[PDB]
Amino acid sequence: ETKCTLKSFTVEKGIYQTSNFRVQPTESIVRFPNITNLCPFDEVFNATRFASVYAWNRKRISNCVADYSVLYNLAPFFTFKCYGVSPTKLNDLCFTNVYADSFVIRGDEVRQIAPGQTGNIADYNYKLPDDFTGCVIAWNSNKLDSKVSGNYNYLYRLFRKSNLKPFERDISTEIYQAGNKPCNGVAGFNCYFPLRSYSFRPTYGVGHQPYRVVVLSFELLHAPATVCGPKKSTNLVKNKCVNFNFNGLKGTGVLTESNKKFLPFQQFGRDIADTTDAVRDPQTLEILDITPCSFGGVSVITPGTNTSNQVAVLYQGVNCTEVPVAIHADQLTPTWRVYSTGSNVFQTRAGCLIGAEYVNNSYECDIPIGAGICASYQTSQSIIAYTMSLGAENSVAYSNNSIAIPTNFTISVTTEILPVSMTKTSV
Amino acid sequence: DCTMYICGDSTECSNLLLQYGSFCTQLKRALTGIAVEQDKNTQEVFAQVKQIYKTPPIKYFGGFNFSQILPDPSKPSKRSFIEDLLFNKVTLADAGFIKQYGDCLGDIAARDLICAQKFKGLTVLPPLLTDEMIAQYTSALLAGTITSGWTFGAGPALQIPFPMQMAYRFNGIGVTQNVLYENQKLIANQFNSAIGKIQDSLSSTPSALGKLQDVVNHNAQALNTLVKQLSSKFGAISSVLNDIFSRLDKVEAEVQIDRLITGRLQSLQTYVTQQLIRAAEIRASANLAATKMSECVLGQSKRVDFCGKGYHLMSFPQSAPHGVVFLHVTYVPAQEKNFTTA
Amino acid sequence: SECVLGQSKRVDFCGKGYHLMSFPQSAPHGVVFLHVTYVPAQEKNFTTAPAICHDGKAHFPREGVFVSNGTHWFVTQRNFYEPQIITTDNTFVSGNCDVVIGIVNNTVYDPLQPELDSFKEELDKYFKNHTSP
Amino acid sequence: DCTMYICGDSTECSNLLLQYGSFCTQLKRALTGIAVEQDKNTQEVFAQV
Ligand SMILES: *[C@@H]1O[C@H](CO)[C@@H](O[C@@H]2O[C@H](CO)[C@@H](O)[C@H](O)[C@H]2NC(C)=O)[C@H](O)[C@H]1NC(C)=O
Ligand SMILES: *[C@@H]1O[C@H](CO)[C@@H](O[C@@H]2O[C@H](CO)[C@@H](O)[C@H](O)[C@H]2NC(C)=O)[C@H](O)[C@H]1NC(C)=O
Ligand SMILES: *[C@@H]1O[C@H](CO)[C@@H](O[C@@H]2O[C@H](CO)[C@@H](O)[C@H](O)[C@H]2NC(C)=O)[C@H](O)[C@H]1NC(C)=O
Ligand SMILES: *[C@@H]1O[C@H](CO)[C@@H](O[C@@H]2O[C@H](CO)[C@@H](O)[C@H](O)[C@H]2NC(C)=O)[C@H](O)[C@H]1NC(C)=O
Ligand SMILES: *[C@@H]1O[C@H](CO)[C@@H](O[C@@H]2O[C@H](CO)[C@@H](O)[C@H](O)[C@H]2NC(C)=O)[C@H](O)[C@H]1NC(C)=O
Ligand SMILES: *[C@@H]1O[C@H](CO)[C@@H](O)[C@H](O)[C@H]1NC(C)=O
Ligand SMILES: *[C@@H]1O[C@H](CO)[C@@H](O)[C@H](O)[C@H]1NC(C)=O
Ligand SMILES: *[C@@H]1O[C@H](CO)[C@@H](O)[C@H](O)[C@H]1NC(C)=O
Ligand SMILES: *[C@@H]1O[C@H](CO)[C@@H](O)[C@H](O)[C@H]1NC(C)=O
Ligand SMILES: *[C@@H]1O[C@H](CO)[C@@H](O)[C@H](O)[C@H]1NC(C)=O
Ligand SMILES: *[C@@H]1O[C@H](CO)[C@@H](O)[C@H](O)[C@H]1NC(C)=O
Repeated sequence: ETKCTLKSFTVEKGIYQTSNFRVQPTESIVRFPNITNLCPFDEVFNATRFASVYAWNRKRISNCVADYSVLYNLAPFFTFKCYGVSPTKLNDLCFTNVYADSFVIRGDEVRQIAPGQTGNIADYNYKLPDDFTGCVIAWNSNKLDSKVSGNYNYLYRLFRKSNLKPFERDISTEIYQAGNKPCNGVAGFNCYFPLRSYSFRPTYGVGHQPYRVVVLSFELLHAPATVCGPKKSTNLVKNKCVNFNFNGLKGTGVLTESNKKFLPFQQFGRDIADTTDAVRDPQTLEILDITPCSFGGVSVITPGTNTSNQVAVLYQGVNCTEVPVAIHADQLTPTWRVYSTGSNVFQTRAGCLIGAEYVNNSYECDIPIGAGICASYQTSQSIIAYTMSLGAENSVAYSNNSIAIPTNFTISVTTEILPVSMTKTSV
Repeated sequence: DCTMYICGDSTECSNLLLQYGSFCTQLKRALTGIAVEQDKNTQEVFAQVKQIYKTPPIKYFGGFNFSQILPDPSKPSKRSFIEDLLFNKVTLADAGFIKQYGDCLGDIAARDLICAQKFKGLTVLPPLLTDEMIAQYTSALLAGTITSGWTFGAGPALQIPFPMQMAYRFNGIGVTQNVLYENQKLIANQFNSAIGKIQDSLSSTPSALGKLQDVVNHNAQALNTLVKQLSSKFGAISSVLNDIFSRLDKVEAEVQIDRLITGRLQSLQTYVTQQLIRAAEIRASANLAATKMSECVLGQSKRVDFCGKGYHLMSFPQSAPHGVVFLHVTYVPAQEKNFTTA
Repeated sequence: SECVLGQSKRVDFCGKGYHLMSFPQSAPHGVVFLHVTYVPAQEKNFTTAPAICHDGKAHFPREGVFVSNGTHWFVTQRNFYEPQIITTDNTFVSGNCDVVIGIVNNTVYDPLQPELDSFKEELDKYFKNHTSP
Repeated sequence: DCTMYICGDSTECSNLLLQYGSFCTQLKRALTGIAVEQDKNTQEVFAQV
């Protein structure tokens, strides 16, 4: 491992930090609302009469199971235009509400349904918000809606005093006034009927046929959801690592019992780090606390590759009664658990070291470890970790009537090295 | 830890991060460099002696009271009471190697302690030198400078009594030494009153130890800003990555996660650069402290206004959390009379 | 600018211990200093007193120290052992000898006193050649 | 100033800059620190009496 992370075959004598360890999970749990009846999307998608562009029909759907598998072939969904949420993974998310707004529009101006497109059918009739989440389905209706005499039922608008804010509808129809003269009357200078009937017959041009359109809107991460996928539940696991999936929230860790008190509308718990920590299970109504399993840095203490290959492994700041939980099979992401079943283990202030042995005598420090502990390669050969020696203790007798005066001397030579100029460069 | 901080609990994010290159490897190398140099600073400052000198049991320093700064045998540690006051006054010290996993799962108040903000791969490493051995070094320096004169910085230690030692210190200023032998009791009483007033002044105000409090405050503020900055959206869809992986397909979400990863590495590198600047400043200050340690204590400095206001007489070192406190004993002329000169 | 062009009185700046001089050598992107330093060797112990009083008057040295071998008293410089008879260069009288602590008794032979005692020994014999007989 | 140089005289640019958190707060903190120690330099060098 240290040869892989140092890119060199011969490593020098010392300590080297390497890749951290991790605790692998065991299984997975999913907890969803358990509803029986399917969502009644059939009467929405197969209504005998649909709505106009200025009077689109809006239906909220709640308390059922979002099952779009049968919606693949039947209701064939010619448009894959879903951009807020990928439609392939639609069943993996849970929505607190879903709204279907349907109507019938001119087949040419389908692209005006998309947000940001101006005009008259997308400005004076209905427009999407800027941050809209959801998507629209558009398809042709020539056999059913269009008649040989003309489907003269759906009414479009072409004028308004000002552009309307999104998600707004009007019912009133009044003869327009567009000048100083109050032309209320019945007709006059720009005094026309507001909503005009369609003129659609199948013999017209291509793309001019009437289209059935329906937009689906939903918001996320607001409340405990009532309509989502058909995934079965399982049994809750306490104090064990697991891959949990609560209402699309996928995470890994352990789940304990917490004593905090929620509110009847509150579902998720946050912290300063913008990470979920406290959740409430949808089925049983206690408080669950989320915590990922522990980890830490790994250090290797080794002598030179010129010397033997006997190493020592130090774990960074972990309780040493908890590291035997790491010693199992198929339990740790680092697969080199052969040393994990090692030798006597001794605890320091920053973890516990495997592969050495304390000696109560004191030598000079050679390898840094921490908290005054130092390692060396010594006696048979092994690696010893001991207490750093500050030096040799030497008492000096104080006196108030004596004096120590040197009688001889010496002249010695000392060297000093100073960098003066690093190498110039240019790019 | 780059993998957990940038791409925590996601295998595909870790693969896409490994695809980027050698950024966090260089970051880890720079952090090992700053840690090794920071241990080296404390190593070279207090290693001016090779033997741990033992203090004598006799505490009669020629009428000079000294029990405030010598280590106290009644204390279980070898700490002087001045050092204990300095240690417990700055009650914001390191606790990164105390909170183990049991303290992490202790559930104090929904785990709102530092363990919450060290779950994101941020780790504090303990220093090599512990408190008792630093105190032993300071005690050895004080024992060498209290009885062996000032020659113990030049090889062997030669025992000199305190009276003619202070007489030589007066001789190195400009006043002849003999006067000290007529003012022994008065100078001893002045020294004891001054050394009591030092502890009184330190215990008086709470705005005197800012020079060490600001360093740990800045460190904690930098860590808090780093852990708070993760809530930034960075122009993405959500601040949590697993929602992006479970909501969008793998042919359009790579742009958003790319923007998020680049922003987080930008913030991390900004933090690293700020740490480097603070390391350079601390290194310069530590070198200045080493010069003061070598010159104002192991000898008497002829430079004016370098080891205390007025003419410098002698000095004392004391340890402190991440710092050193010097006590400069110095000479100040009192009231004066003017006459006619020639 | 400091160590090479003159002796430095700053301790532990141009070499360990007492400093004498330094020589420079060049190196690829660097300089190498060769400091020549002077270090005291093995020592000896003696018994000392802070002053000396002879005629009811104290005496002090302006450099060095009084040392005793158990029999005689000498003046000595600090950093090299050299016993010597009392020196006018390290003798001055400031008040009587009842206020200082640790003082002893001995005859004083600073060359001011050999002006009557031993520096004028030929003149002392010339003076005693008439008074004594 | 945080808003003037980057998203000055525009509401929506400030709205999108509000997502980024405490970047320019750290910028202001660093610049105020260098300003106060810059004053401290003159105070240290010129107030010896
Ligand atoms: C998941 O399905 C189960 C089984 O239907 C629901 O369990 C009901 O409520 C409590 C526990 O939540 C049980 O003691 C009852 O016996 C169950 N009653 C019925 C009629 O099944 C559970 O409520 C469902 N969870 C959700 C979130 O809908
Ligand atoms: C809601 O109704 C009000 C009428 O009370 C509309 O306000 C009118 O807007 C037009 C737009 O040019 C003005 O000419 C009128 O003077 C307004 N009326 C009044 C009384 O001030 C408003 O537009 C309607 N809301 C929407 C979204 O259309
Ligand atoms: C101080 O120490 C030196 C080093 O030992 C002494 O020099 C030695 O002197 C003896 C006497 O002639 C010689 O035999 C040795 O060869 C010398 N040593 C070296 C390395 O040259 C010196 O004599 C001592 N000074 C005093 C006054 O004792
Ligand atoms: C040296 O100073 C210390 C501190 O001032 C003295 O300890 C105090 O002594 C007085 C009376 O002797 C007591 O009332 C205090 O309670 C002592 N303080 C503590 C903290 O115990 C000490 O006596 C002095 N020693 C000498 C020889 O002067
Ligand atoms: C010396 O200082 C004194 C006071 O600072 C100056 O004042 C004179 O001396 C005393 C006051 O101590 C008075 O009795 C005199 O009347 C003061 N005035 C004069 C004109 O002597 C004094 O000027 C200073 N200089 C000298 C040479 O004495
Ligand atoms: C809805 O109508 C289509 C076409 O008319 C038909 O194929 C489908 O079966 C209908 N849905 C149901 C649930 O019958
Ligand atoms: C190992 O080190 C020794 C000296 O420490 C050296 O002589 C020897 O050549 C080294 N081994 C190799 C393979 O270089
Ligand atoms: C682990 O925690 C227990 C708590 O009872 C403690 O006794 C033990 O010393 C800890 N282990 C280490 C290596 O510190
Ligand atoms: C070191 O001390 C411990 C505790 O007293 C003891 O168990 C161990 O045997 C000692 N080892 C040696 C080599 O003395
Ligand atoms: C020297 O110190 C001892 C105690 O170490 C003391 O008994 C003695 O009186 C002192 N001598 C003088 C002259 O003060
Ligand atoms: C002089 O110093 C030496 C150094 O150890 C010591 O052994 C000796 O006892 C001292 N002599 C006296 C008289 O204290």
